[PDB]
Amino acid sequence: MEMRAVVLAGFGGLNKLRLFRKAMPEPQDGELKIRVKACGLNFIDLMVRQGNIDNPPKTPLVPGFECSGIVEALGDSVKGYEIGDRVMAFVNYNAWAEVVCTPVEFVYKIPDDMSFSEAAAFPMNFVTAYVMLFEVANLREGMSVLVHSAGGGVGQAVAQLCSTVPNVTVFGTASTFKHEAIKDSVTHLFDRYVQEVKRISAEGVDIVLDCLLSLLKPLGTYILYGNPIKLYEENKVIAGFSLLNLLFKQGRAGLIRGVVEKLIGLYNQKKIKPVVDSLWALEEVKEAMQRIHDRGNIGKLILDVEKTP
Amino acid sequence: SMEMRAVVLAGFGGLNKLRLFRKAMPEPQDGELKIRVKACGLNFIDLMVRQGNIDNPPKTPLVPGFECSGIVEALGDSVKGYEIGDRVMAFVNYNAWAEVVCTPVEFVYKIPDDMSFSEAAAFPMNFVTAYVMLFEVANLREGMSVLVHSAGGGVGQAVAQLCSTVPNVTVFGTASTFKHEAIKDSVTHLFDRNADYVQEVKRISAEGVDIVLDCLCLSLLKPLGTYILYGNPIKLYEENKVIAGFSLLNLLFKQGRAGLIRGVVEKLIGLYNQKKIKPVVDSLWALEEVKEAMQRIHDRGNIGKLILDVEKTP
Repeated sequence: MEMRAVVLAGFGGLNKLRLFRKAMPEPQDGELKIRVKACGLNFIDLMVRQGNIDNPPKTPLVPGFECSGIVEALGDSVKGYEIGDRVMAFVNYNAWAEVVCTPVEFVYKIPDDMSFSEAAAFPMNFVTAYVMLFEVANLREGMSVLVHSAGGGVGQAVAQLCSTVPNVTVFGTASTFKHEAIKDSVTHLFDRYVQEVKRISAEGVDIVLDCLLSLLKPLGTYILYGNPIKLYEENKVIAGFSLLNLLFKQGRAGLIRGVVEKLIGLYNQKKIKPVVDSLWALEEVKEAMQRIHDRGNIGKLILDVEKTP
Repeated sequence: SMEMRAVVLAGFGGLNKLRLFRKAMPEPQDGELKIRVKACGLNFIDLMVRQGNIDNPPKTPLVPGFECSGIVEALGDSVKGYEIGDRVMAFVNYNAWAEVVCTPVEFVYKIPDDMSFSEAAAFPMNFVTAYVMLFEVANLREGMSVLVHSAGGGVGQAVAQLCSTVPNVTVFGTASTFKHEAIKDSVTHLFDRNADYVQEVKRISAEGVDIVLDCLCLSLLKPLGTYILYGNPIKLYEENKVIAGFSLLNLLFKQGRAGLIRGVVEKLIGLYNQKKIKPVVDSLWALEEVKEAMQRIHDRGNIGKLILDVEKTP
């Protein structure tokens, strides 16, 4: 009949969040219904909360884009799933709730070894990382990568994936308060460096990843994620990346599934592993967001739907 | 020995600033070799050098040209791997339009016996540009689609041939309609330059293409597509697109990537030997006829490369 959900009453600060009961959605054709066990907290959720969003959706709204759980009901015309299957999923909002309906093309079966909390930490960070390194840039042996915010979710995803390719040097920057916790992830770590990087690699780096130029080698790539004659003259590449838009506006679910299958292969070979920081109740969402604002987390924050506060 | 003949650019300006003259034969420094030139490539950049559109411009008088082929006539001190009589093609930082050229050995490549001197002078600029754009800037793979502007030009034809080495690649070309009968078999679909091909492409592929190659001489891109220009950042984020610029000469002579380029040339030569690629030569010109050849490139009248052939009588 009804479910519990986190509701953003309107745009503003933390105190616009509510926990309310609402109608359980039912799966339309080509959707399935997920009994949610965990939800990913992403930086973009803080932006949605303030209304710093392109074409902001109407409030009130249930936030969240990433979740894991158990298939509880099938929509018409769904291939490949049975109720009781364990899955992770993307969803265009509405993830922060006990039940979620989403089109099947955004749903991925998870291995038995993968817990729900890990699974809800898996898709946003690792797909973003994988797509930037191997689909936007073409990371190969011997290259070097500069990763800003090396301690963040995507930063850590990038560092693990780089280690699957031989002889890749990863340069990270981060809050100097974070260095002891993240130092073992990267080859060289800096305290927020151009000179310091140049001292190890005179020409700079092959790939720079920068979240919401002069550091690039020739043929290098700068990628921004969530003067054209200069590019010609300097032989450089600039790119932008928004996983949500790729999914929900541009129709590339099929491609992303390819990426998720490769990510799951790597996970099964024990070459990558999402790092969950802490598990938070639905009542504790304000506190979790605050912790992300205060940059106090080492790993991913995860909402545990069945946790009591 | 005696002085050699060369094309000199007297000063920047129009065609009439180009003349033939005699010059001191250069000798090879350490790590250089000396090449007896048989043919030279004409490139669009040569027209720009002629007007002084190059920031920052070299001093005049000067001998133009960046691409040549010929016979190794002498070795400089540091050099191994070559013998006199070796047939080669080579990049050279100006000074190619002369009977003799000296250039650092990292810019020289041995050519196969099957390859004529005119083909060889047609080979490096166009085919290395094509290769680097498709496989180093973009990462062309099976099933993708490419839009090539000026499909009849040297680079354009090199791009079509290289796409055909990768399975199931759909190549869209634009070109003037009088060229269409001669180049139609080199691409999958060919469109009129001055029509509105955007619609014509979209009618075959609603989403557009994976790679757009646009010369110095956006709305078309699929998600994750790459637009490359060769010789608003929140929009890129929102639309998931890639923009690149490419200048082979800068890569060679300013940025130090001779090693990489040699890798590309070795793979290009492997393809040539397997008969998968072959330079398309538009016309051969005498050294005296350089003005008329430049005019033809300006008038976009060529299909493939224009070559200055040193032993051709005017």
